Amino acid sequence: CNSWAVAPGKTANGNALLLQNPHLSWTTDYFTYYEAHLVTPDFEIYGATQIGLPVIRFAFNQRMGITNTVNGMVGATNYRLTLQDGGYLYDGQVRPFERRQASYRLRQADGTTVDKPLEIRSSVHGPVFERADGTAVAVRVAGLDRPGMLEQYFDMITADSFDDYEAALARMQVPTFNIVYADREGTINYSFNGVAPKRAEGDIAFWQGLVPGDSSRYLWTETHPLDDLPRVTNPPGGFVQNSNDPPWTPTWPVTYTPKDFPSYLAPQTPHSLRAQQSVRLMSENDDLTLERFMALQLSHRAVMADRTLPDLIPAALIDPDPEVQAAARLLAAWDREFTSDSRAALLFEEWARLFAGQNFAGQAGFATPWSLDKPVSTPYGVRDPKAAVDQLRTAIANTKRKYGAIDRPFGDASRMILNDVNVPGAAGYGNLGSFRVFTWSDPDENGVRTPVHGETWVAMIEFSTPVRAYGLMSYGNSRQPGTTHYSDQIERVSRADFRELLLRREQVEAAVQERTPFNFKP
Amino acid sequence: PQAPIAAYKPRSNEILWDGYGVPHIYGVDAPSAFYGYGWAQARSHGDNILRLYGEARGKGAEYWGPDYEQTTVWLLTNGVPERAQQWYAQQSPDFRANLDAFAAGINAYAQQNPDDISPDVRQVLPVSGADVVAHAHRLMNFLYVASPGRTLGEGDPPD
Repeated sequence: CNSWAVAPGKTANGNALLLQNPHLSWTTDYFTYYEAHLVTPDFEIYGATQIGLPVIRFAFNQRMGITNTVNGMVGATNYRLTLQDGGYLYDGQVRPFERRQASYRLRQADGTTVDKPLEIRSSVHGPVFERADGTAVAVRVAGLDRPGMLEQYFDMITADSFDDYEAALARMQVPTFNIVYADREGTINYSFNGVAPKRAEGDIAFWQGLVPGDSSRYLWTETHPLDDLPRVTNPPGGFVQNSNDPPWTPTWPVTYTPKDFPSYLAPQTPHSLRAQQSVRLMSENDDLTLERFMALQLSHRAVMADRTLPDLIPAALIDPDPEVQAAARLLAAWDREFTSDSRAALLFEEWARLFAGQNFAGQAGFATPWSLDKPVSTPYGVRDPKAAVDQLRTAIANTKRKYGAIDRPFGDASRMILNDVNVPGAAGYGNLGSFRVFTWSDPDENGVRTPVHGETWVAMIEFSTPVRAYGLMSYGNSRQPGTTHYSDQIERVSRADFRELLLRREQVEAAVQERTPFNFKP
Repeated sequence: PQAPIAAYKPRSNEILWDGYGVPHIYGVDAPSAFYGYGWAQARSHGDNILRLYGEARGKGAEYWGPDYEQTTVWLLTNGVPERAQQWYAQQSPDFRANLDAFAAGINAYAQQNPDDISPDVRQVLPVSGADVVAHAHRLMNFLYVASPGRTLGEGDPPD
């Protein structure tokens, strides 16, 4: 996911800008987004939300808007139990489980059901599961006493002011997510949100692993209020952002550092090249217009190539294999953009898969390591160029195996295909530096691949009066069999041709193609 | 201090759908708009919504068999369906009425357009305000925050 909010002072017209840009699976059902517009006499909300949710999580209106990104808030603990004498060891004593006899029905191949018993055991930590390898694990989830999740979102998105928004947010009923806010009065805000247990010791990695389940030492009971969490409001730099990076460069210059917060809230790991581009694209640009904001969102730079090709290319040209030399010259002539017509991009990805792992997040290959002191210009360089050239040799073979040649156009292999619509792809993997994201699948037998994850709902809003907003939904507004509204936006996505989002009654009345009167009686 | 444009004041309940299947739901009060929103989601995504609500009930195994069993065990063991009943009761009266209306919207869509609902998910209807709460509770707390994978040690790709 990406998120940007821009203060008035950083824009040409003097109105805040907001980007909504979540990245999730294109197929997982509960991750499907749906666009809609609700209007009553007392509120108005426009935007996207996961199907089945009755409130819009990615909302805006004439006054304000929010967006969300995944922050991985560590709101649960998995505890390793030590089993002993039919109970579990805890503070030097054996303690018996709570146990309940439940049951459920299981449908059989012939349409009937059988009754299946299900024992539910619990320790003081929580419900107990047995892993395949025999490890007994109790899971303890925070915020089970927070019934107001949906209402909190609803009050946040209909807030009459920033003060009303923050009081809603402060209820701590939404257990995770980074949340970014902007409004027509000029306020912008980033909050690292969620329900995080107060602990006395241990960093994030310790609390992400199996915590010992044999002691009250590690049994947390309380959680952090909103003002214990990383937040930024109207910073000197005039913007906030988050692209799933840890919350340590949400703006530039920064307003806090990792020492200001307990070490279990968020990782201190290298920021992804996409997250580095996010900071650069906002910080380096001033006097922003909506049009420019939208152009910057299409950024699809192979930043990883900028960090490696200067060392890789000369090293590869030393090699006696003429195919490696030719690969080197193909990469050297590349403008390092993930465009449809790029002949070098696929080959570059296959090299990066080896150099930085299959997820492209590996750090061991670089000469200069990542540092928070140079958060948007490290890591850099190739540590062992001879080894890297051997990786290129393998990647050449991999590229020909997968795609048929080392120089097949990126957009001929990378396609966006829904029903009978088939259009050329551009942009790519976030961890390679592409800001706009299409996480391409492994290729089929003809070398054709499509996005499994990436751009879904994409909207950009200027809080002028009236507001002006544009957006697209990659996979349409419907997935019901036979709908004409699954594949009808993807061609526009392939050209970055955004729809004007229509909030004013008069605009809606000009665009209407179907009218459903309804009436509700409780 | 320039004020925003005048808010529109709906005088009847209606969805104006645009050419891309985006619903513009106008309601004369909050419950009406939530009902309209439920109707719209059922038109656009009803099959998968019903399936997911079925699972958040803890009835995946019962409705659809062994492929849904592991999720059923995860959710019953973590007490999700019952906790959703509790959370529903714990709602503020005004917001509970919005939830009831959203559910009635789904039910009404299906009642009036039964041809649009896939056979395997018809057994899920009717849905309730509590079903809505339960799916949200599953999504936030037992997909996003606490995943079956991290607890059971099935630790591999993002999905």
